[PDB]
Amino acid sequence: QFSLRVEILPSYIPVRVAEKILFVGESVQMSILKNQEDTFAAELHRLKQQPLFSLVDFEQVVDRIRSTVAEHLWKLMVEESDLLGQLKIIKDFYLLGRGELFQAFIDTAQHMLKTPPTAVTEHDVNVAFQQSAHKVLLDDDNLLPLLHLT
Amino acid sequence: LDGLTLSYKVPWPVDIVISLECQKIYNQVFLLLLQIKWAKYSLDVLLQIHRMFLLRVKLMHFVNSLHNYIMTRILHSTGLEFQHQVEEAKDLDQLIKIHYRYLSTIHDRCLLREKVSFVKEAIMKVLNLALMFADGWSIEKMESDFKNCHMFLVTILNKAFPHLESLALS
Amino acid sequence: REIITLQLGQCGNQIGFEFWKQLCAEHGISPEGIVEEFATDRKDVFFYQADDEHYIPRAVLLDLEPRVIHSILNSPYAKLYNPENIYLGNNWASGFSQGEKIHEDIFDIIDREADGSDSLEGFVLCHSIAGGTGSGLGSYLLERLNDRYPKKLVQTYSVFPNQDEDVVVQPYNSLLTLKRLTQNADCVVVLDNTALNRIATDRLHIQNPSFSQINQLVSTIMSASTTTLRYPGYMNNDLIGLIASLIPTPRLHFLMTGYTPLTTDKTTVLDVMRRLLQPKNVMVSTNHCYIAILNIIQGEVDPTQVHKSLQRIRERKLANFIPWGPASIQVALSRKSPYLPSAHRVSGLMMANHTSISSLFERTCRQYDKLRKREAFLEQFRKEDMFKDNFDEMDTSREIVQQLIDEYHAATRPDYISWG
Amino acid sequence: REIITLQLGQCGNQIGFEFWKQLCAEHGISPEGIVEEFATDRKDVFFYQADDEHYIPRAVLLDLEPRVIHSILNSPYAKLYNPENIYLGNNWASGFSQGEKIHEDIFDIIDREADGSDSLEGFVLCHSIAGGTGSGLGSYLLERLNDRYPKKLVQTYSVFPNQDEDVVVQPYNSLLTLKRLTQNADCVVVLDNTALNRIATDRLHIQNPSFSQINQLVSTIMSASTTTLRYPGYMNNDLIGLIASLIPTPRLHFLMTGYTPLTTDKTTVLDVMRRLLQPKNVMVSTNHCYIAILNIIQGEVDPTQVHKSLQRIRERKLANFIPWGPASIQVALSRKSPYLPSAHRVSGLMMANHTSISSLFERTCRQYDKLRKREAFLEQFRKEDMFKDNFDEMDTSREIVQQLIDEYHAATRPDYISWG
Repeated sequence: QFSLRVEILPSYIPVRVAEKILFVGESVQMSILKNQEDTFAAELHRLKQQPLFSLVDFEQVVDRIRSTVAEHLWKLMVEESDLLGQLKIIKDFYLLGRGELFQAFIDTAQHMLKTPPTAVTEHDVNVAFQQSAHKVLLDDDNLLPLLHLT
Repeated sequence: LDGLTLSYKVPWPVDIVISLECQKIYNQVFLLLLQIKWAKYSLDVLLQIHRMFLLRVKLMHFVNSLHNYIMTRILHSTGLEFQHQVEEAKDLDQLIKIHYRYLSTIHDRCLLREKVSFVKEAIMKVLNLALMFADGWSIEKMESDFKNCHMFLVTILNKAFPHLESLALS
Repeated sequence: REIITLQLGQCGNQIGFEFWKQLCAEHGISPEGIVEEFATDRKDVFFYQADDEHYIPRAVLLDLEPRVIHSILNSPYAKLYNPENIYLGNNWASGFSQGEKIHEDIFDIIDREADGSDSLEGFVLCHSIAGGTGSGLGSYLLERLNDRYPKKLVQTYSVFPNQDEDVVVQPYNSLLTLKRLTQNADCVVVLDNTALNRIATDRLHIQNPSFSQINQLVSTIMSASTTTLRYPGYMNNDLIGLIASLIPTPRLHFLMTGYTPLTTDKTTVLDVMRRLLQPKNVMVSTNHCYIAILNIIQGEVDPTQVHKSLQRIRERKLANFIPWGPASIQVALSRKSPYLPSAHRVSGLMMANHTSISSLFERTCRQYDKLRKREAFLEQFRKEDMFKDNFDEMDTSREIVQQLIDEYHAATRPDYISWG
Repeated sequence: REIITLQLGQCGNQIGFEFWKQLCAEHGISPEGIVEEFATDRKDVFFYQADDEHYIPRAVLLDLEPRVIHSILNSPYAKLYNPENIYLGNNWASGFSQGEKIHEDIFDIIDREADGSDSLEGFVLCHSIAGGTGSGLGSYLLERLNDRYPKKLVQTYSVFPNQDEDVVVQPYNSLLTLKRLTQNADCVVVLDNTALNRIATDRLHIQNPSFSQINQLVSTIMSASTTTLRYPGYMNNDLIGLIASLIPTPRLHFLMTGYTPLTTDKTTVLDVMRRLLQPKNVMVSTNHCYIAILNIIQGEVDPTQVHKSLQRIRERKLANFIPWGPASIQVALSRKSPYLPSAHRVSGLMMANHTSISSLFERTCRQYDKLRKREAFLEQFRKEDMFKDNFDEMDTSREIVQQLIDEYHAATRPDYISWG
C-alpha cells in the first residue's frame, strides 16, 4: 500500500530522488532515534521559505536523511542480529555446504525418498533428517528448529 | 464412580479473579486426576500361574506412563510458566487474562473438552480393564481385548494437536 | 510413614551409624537430636518427633560380644539416637545360636517401637553377609520378623563381601544367609566391597584404609536411595511404591547401585542419564540383560528437557535389556537439600534389576563347592556340629541358591513363561 | 563412517602411537583424553566419544614379544588410549604361527570395538613390511579381516623397508607380505625408509638417529592424508569416495606420497602445486607414467585462483602421465587447524598412483631371487620348515608379485584396456 505513483509525480522532480524518499519512508515505517526531527524540519522549514524550486538542494537534503537511516539499519542488522552467521546456515543447507550430513541423509533415507509421495511421507523424511543430524554427531544447541523438509 | 465435588472459600478481593465457573474447571481436572491415581495405586498396592504378571507389567507400564505424561508434562510445565507469569502482574484485567489462559489451555492439553467420544473414551474404557483385572486376584480373553484396545488407542491417536506425540511412543 | 532400621553386627552398626549421621546433617538436626539452629523436609519418616528437643531416630542397635558399639556410645551423637534399645563368634552357626537365646528381649525392643510409632512401613536391616556375628543372627532375625509381621515387608541393605577372597568359612556363612534371604526377604539391595574398593582406587589414592572410606560411599548410596521418601514429592513418597517396578518377580529381588558424579565433591539431564549407564559409575563388580531400570535425580533439573532426554537415552541405547518383562527405564526427580554443599548441582543414582549379580552369587557358590568337596573348613566346632550334625542346611541352601541362579538365567531366557 | 586402526608390530605400534599423539595435539584433546579449555571438526570418525568427553581413539594395539609396548604404556598419554585391548620372532613364518594361536582373542578385541561403533567403514593397518613380528602376523590378520568383513575395506599404511639393504631373510619376509596384500588389501599407501632418510639428510643433519626422527615425517603424512575426512565440509567426507579416484584397478592399489613444505618449520596455489610435482618433495626412492594424481591443500588459500592454477600446471606439464585411464589431476582443499602453529600458512600433500613403485617392488624381488638361487637363508629353523616344507608359498608369492610387475608395465602400455 506504499508505492510511487508515477503519473502524479511532478516532471521537474526526478524518479531517483523520489525513490530515496520512498526508501527513507519505508525504513522509518518498518532508526538511530537521535532527534534531528526538528532540525530536519528546520532544514525543510528553511527550504519552504525559498521562493524558487531548486532540485540539487532537494536531492541533498533527502540523501542526507537517506544515508543516516541506512547507516543505522545496517548497524542494527549486522551486529545485533548478525547476518554472517545467517548466510552461513543458508549456504550449509540450501546450497549443500554440509557434506557429511547431506550425504548421510541420502544414505539413511534412500528407500523412503525413492518411494512415491503420499501425505505421511513428510514426517518420515523429517525424523530421518533429524536422525541424519545426529548421525553426523556434531550437534550444538538449537540450530535445528529453523529448518524442516516439505 | 465419578463424583466428589470439591469447592473452597474465596474472599471478595480475590472473588473477582477465582470466579464461580473457575472452581468447576479445577474440580474437573481434580476428578480425572483422582481416577488416574486410583488405577495407578490399585495396580501397585498388591505384590499359566505367573502369566498374570506378564499382563501386570504390560498394563502397569501403560497406566504409569499416562500418569507421568499428564502430571509432569502438563500439570508442571504450564504451572512453572504460570508462576513466572503471575509474578509480573501489572494490571487488574491481565491477571484474569493470564489466569484464564492457564485454565483454557490446561483443559485442552489434558484431553477433556472435545474429541471425547473419539479419543478420550478409549482411555476410559481401558481404565475399566485396570478395574476388572484389579478385582480378580477368562485370562486368555483379557489379552485379546488388551492388545486390541491398546492397538486401537495407538491407531486412533496416530492422526497427530502436536503435543500428543510426547505420549505416542507407548 | 515411619521406618525402623534394624542395624546389627559390627559392620552393620558402622554403616547404620554413618547413615543416621548423614541424615542428621542432611535434615535440620544437631548432634544431640535437638533441632538445628538454622532450621520443608519431613523428618517424621526417619526421626521420632516429640516436643522433647531430642528428635530421636528409630534406630535399633544390637551388639554381640561388643567392641565397636562402645565406640558408637562414646560419640557426640549418642544423645541423638536415644530410644534406649541396645542389648548385650565368627561363625554363622555361632551367631544364630547366640541370637536364639536373646530373641525375646530383642523382639520386645522391636515391639516397643512398633507400639510407640503410628504406622510402621517396614524394617530396614543394615545386614552384613558372612559378617561373623552379623550373619547368622541377621538370618535368624529375618526369619522371625516375617512370621511375626506377615503383612509387612523387609528390606536388606546387604553389603555382600567380596575382598578378592580373613574368614575361611566365609562361603559357608554367606551361603546360609542367601537361602534365608531368598525365601524370607521381600527386597535386597546389593553392594560389593571389591567394587567399592575399585571405585576408591579410581576416585582417590585410598587403598589400605578401605573400609573407613567405603563407609562414606555406602552412606551416599543409602541416603540417595531414600531421598524420594524423605523429602515430599508428587510421587514415590512410599518405599513400596518406589521399589515395585524394580522387582518383577519375588525370587529376583536383588538390586544394583550406581551414582553419576562418583566425584560429587552445569550438567544436563541428557548427560547425567547417559553417564549413569556407563560401567565405571556402577558399584557392582551367554546373553545378559537388565530386567528393570529406575533412576532418581536431585538438583537443578530442567523439566521440559526430560522427555527429549528420555528419547535420547532411547536413541543411544547404553543400557541393553531383553527381559521377559516389558519393563522400561523410568525417570524420577527429587529436590537437593539446603544447608549442605550443592556441588555437582545435578546429581543422580540408579537402582536396577540386572542378571549379572547371579555371577557374583555363583562366585561364592563356587568357592563353597570347592570348600565343600575339600571339607577343609567344616569348622567341626562343638557349636557348629551340635547345631548342624547333618550339615544338610548347607545342601538345602545350595539347592535354593542354585534355583536362584537358574531363575536369573531363565529370566534372561525367552521362556520365563516356564517356571524358572 | 567410524574407522578402527589395527596397529601391530614394534615399528607399527611406534608410528600409531605417534599418529594418535599428533591427532591429540591437533584436535581438542589432552594427554588424558579430556577436552581442554582452549578447545568445528568431525571428531567422531577417528575418536570414540565417551560420556565425560573422553575422546578415546579406536586403536587396537597388538603386542608380540613386547618390548616397546611397555614403553608405550609408561607414557602420559596412556589414559588417552584406554579401550583396554592390548594382548600378549624375526621371521615371517614365526609371526604368522604366533598370530594363529591368539587369533580368536585378538579378533574378539576387534569384535568389541565393532559392536561399539554405529557403522564400521574400514580397518587401517599400521603395518610393517618385513618387520619381524609385524610381518607374518599382519598378513595373517589381513587374511582374516576380509573374510569376516567382506563388504568392508582394508587400508595399509605400509612402511616398505629400504635401508640400502639387519635382516637377512628380509626379501623372503617382504615377498610373502606383498602376495597377501595384493590379493587381500583393497588399498595400500607406500613409504620408504631410504627416501625418508634422504629427505632427513636433505632437510636436517640427522643421519644416525634415523628412525626416531623419520617417525615425525611418517606421522605428518599420516595426519594430512586423513585431514579432509576429519574436518567438516563437503570435500570428500568419507574414505571410500576419496579412495575410488586414487585406485583405478583392483590390482594396482599402491599410493605414493609427497609434501610441498618438507621444511614446514605467503605462498600461492600455483607455487605449492609446482613445488609438489618436483621429485625432491616426493618421499619415494621404458616409459613410466602416473595413472591418477590427487592433491589436498590446507591453509590460507584463495578460491578464485585455483582454476587459473589448474590450467597453469596443466600448461607447465611438470607431471607426465599417459595411462590407460583418462584420469586427471584433481585439486582439493581443507582447513588448517587452530591452536597449533600456522607456519607455512599454505601447506599441501599429494597421493597418486605411479608406475615407478613397481621398480621398488622389483628390487626386493631381485634380492629374493638372488637369495633364492643361493638358498643362503632358507632359515631351515624348525618353525620355518614345519610351517612350509614345500617352500612353495614363496613361489606363489613370486608369481603373484611378478603378475603385479607385469600389470604395472602393462598399465604403462597403451593397451591395458586388454588384460594386463
